[PDB]
Amino acid sequence: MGRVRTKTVKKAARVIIEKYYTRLGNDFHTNKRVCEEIAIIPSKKLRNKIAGYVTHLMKRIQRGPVRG
Amino acid sequence: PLQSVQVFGRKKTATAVAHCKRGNGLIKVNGRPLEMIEPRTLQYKLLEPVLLLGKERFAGVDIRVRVKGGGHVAQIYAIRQSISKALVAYYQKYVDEASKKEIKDILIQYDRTLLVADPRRCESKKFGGPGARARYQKSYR
Amino acid sequence: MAVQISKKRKFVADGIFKAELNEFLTRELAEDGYSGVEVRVTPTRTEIIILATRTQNVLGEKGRRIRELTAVVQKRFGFPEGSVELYAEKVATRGLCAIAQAESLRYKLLGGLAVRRACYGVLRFIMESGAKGCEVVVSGKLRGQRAKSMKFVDGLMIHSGDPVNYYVDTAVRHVLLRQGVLGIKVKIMLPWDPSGKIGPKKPLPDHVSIVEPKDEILPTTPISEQK
Amino acid sequence: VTVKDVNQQEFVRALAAFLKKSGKLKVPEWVDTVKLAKHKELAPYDENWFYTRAASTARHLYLRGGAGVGSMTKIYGGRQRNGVMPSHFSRGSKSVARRVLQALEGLKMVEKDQDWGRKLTPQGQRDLDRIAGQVAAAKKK
Amino acid sequence: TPDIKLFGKWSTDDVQINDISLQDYIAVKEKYAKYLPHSAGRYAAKRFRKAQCPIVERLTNSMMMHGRNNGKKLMTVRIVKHAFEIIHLLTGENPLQVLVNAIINSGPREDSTRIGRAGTVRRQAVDVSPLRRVNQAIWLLCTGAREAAFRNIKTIAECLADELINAAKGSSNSYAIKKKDELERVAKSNR
Amino acid sequence: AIHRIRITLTSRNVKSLEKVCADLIRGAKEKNLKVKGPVRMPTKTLRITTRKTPCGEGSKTWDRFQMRIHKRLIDLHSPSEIVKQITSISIEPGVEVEVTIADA
RNA sequence: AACGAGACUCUGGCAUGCUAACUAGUUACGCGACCCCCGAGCGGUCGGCGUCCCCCAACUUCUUAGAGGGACAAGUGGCGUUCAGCCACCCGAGAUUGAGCAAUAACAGGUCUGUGAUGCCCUUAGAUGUCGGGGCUGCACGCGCGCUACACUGACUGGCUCAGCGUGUGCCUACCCUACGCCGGCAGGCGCGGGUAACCCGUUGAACCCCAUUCGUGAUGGGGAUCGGGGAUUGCAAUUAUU
Repeated sequence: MGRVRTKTVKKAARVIIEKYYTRLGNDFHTNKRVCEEIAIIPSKKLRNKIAGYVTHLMKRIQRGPVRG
Repeated sequence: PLQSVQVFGRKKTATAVAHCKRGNGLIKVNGRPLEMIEPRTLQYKLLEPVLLLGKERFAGVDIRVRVKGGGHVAQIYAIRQSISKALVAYYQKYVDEASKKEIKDILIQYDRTLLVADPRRCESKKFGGPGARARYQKSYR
Repeated sequence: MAVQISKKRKFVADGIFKAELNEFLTRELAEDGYSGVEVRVTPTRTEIIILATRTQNVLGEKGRRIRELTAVVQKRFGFPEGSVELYAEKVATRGLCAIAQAESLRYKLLGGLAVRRACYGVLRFIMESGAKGCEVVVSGKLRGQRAKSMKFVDGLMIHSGDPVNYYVDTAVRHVLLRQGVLGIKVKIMLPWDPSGKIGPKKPLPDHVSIVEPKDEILPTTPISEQK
Repeated sequence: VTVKDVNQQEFVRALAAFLKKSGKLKVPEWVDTVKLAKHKELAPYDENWFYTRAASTARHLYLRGGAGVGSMTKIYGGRQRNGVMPSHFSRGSKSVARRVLQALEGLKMVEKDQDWGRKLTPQGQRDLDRIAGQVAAAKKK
Repeated sequence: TPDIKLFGKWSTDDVQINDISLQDYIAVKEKYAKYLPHSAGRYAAKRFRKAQCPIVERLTNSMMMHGRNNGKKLMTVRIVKHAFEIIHLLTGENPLQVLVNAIINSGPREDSTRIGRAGTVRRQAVDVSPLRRVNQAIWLLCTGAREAAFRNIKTIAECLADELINAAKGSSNSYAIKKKDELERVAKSNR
Repeated sequence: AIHRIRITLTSRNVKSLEKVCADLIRGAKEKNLKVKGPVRMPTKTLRITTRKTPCGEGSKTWDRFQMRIHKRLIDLHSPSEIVKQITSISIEPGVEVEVTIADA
């Protein structure tokens, strides 16, 4: 188990949601392909992570305001 | 018109390519009867799908299988895994969904790697042991 | 003139020629600011591109030295006569050339000069020339007959993972004195990430960054515009 | 029938008896002093071992592409217990197999064909499949 | 029968578990009856995963022990086919009901353990899981047949079928029902 | 005449290999020489398993090194002139080529 | 803010998707040849068994190796400040298949017998630099790493039947891997041929295992230490026994 997300993910995840808020869905696959086009993530496994956290944030942003 | 669909199964690098070609009965392996494949104590095992599903599913095909790889044991699981999937593929292609969906429920009930495959193969040894985990004895005096 | 050796053995013998030469040259061109080679066999001809910073001292007056070097190789490895052809090359940007930077520090030291001020002088050059960071070590004796170590470091460095093969170069050179031996080591970090040569790859090494462009505008209102 | 269909433990035990009736096989004198392989520690119990081994010789030639005196030995070789030293594989005798194959060739059930190996004569192939059905006639396959 | 495998000849119907405690870790017939005891090699990667696989297979696994017999699971199945055969001729039953009694009669009811006080041995009585009982009972009786055939003219098959009789009907001529009662006799004392 | 001429490539770098193969398959198919594709052969392992410690002392350690060679070959059948003309040129990296008169 | 952790590299696990193959296969016939009626029939044909024949056949599932995709705690139910996360389940390859790389500072750790790396000291013609012979194997004893065993879940003798990582002469200076034929109980000898190697050895026709005899609880036929005699191979030479 383990697999607690690092800061490199959480730093860019916030940034990518702020400046491309409109492009986001709430599906994994759509939010992946957007991150692939609006930026380059130099790995493939890293890309699959940053999408999933961008998805997980976008769930909460449709409720009350996030403090990050 | 000629009908022929092929499948394979694997377990621990033992491939068994079992083609289902139109015909009637007479399943073989290597041009020999399945009745005499040689440990002949596991004879009930490779027979298991044919016996359990009935022999009236095996009345529109001639199946022959070629094998290679593995030991005496792992080959038996390979030929079983292929013939199970071979039968399915014949129905998937020339007959409707509800025929083979039924057959899928039966096999996967007593799943034993008939329609799936183990991902387990040997791990690579590292120094300081005769095995991958086991180590040489350590002495302090 | 045949036959020819196994394909497995073909690469080993090439490696032996690539390596032997690279230590042959380093014992003659040390003072001329040696920095490596790059061999190339070409149709019915050998090219040996003898990279050094100052081609002046390599050439000599009337090309004497280059003529000595070609005649050596023509006898030593038993090359067919007249096939060998040397060429020289000057490198631009000399502070990313760790091998030459280390061997220059050597002659500065062996010339008779203090260690601290010498280490600082080489440091700011390799930093100025471009580099994320850089490092120097001097391990051996000084101020008595027990050894010590002296690290001089500035900027960024990496030590782990596969980026070590790309984004740093490292050199080792022994220098003698009247009391024992002193070890020099120089480790320098390559800076390119935007583009070009392309030499080292574009992603960042240790923390692999997300390269992020930005655009964001709308002024849209409904209208029909015929074309 | 083809020889594939039947059991092979049964095959040899009727084929060995067949030959000895018909006056076939001129045997070597040495047959009662012969260890039979380098990795054995004893002579065979059997007193008609020559007849038994010629059966197994002719069968393998039916299956595979045929090969010489070297290959027959490699098929028969087994494990060698070297005592206190760890066991290893080794090959058995040669000069026995060299008498076997030449004795068969005297009857023209084999013959030196092209591509580096003896191959079994059509007369030989006739006689195998002839007694192959005799096995099924006997017990009941 | 045409929709549920026997054992190659032995019914898994008319087989009961006669405790309410030890069922759901003894099962053999819900759909878990198969022609042979073997697996693809999934048996454990979770704690609950151990339970599911048959009792007859578990018996075959714990039969091959002590160096020279490890990795010879096919040789092991030879001994089990003779066992049921000998049990059926010898007494005349559904020979699985023999085995189920033999397992249930050999599992302990209370057990002891260690506890550290004053740097000296003290013991404490504690209870035991149903899963523990099954694991223990399979261990104990297999040790009997292994022990007996270590210098006897009798084969291990003969020894093992004898050991399931004396367990299935308690009589204290088995290695199991002896060793069961030893533990409980301790558990009474220190409690 | 038109002879089955085989252009064998051999390398240790998968980028350097493959793009130089592509160049020769374009330039061939461009001129309709009826070129036959790459036949990628099994990549072979040179292994060297030796001590990591000179003058053995301390915990016993080793080091696996490996070199991976690569072979692949494109079969052409066309006049030997235009092949030997175009082949030897347009190669940037250190990658070997061996031309054969006939094989089939 | 930086180094280490992670990220990274390699490897395993998922492709009837993509790319393409007589130094890789399969299928399909064309087949003609062999074989047995073995099954319907008659032996032909239809079906079955492999091999030769295979192509200007068809294909790339199997084999090979390249480009790509796929797994993210993604979805659901619990739990947590409802944050960071944790537990169960669906799909399925579950968020851990195994390795490589690895910080600061330190050790009077090992290595002058790897180094034409190196300080100082010593020795240098009656040499610490070359040939011949002997020794590092010498045993009343102590310890460590292992190998083979104490049997019937076995040994013995026949019979059946399955694999993978590699490696190989043309190199160092004289040397490789072996098929096939012949001779010998065996070790081995001898005559020919192939292999720069997905091409020849090798469709690596391996062991445990599997099937049938024999032995019978006996330091036994379990165990194979010790030891006598004889035959071969390597080498310039085999004694303190090379194998």
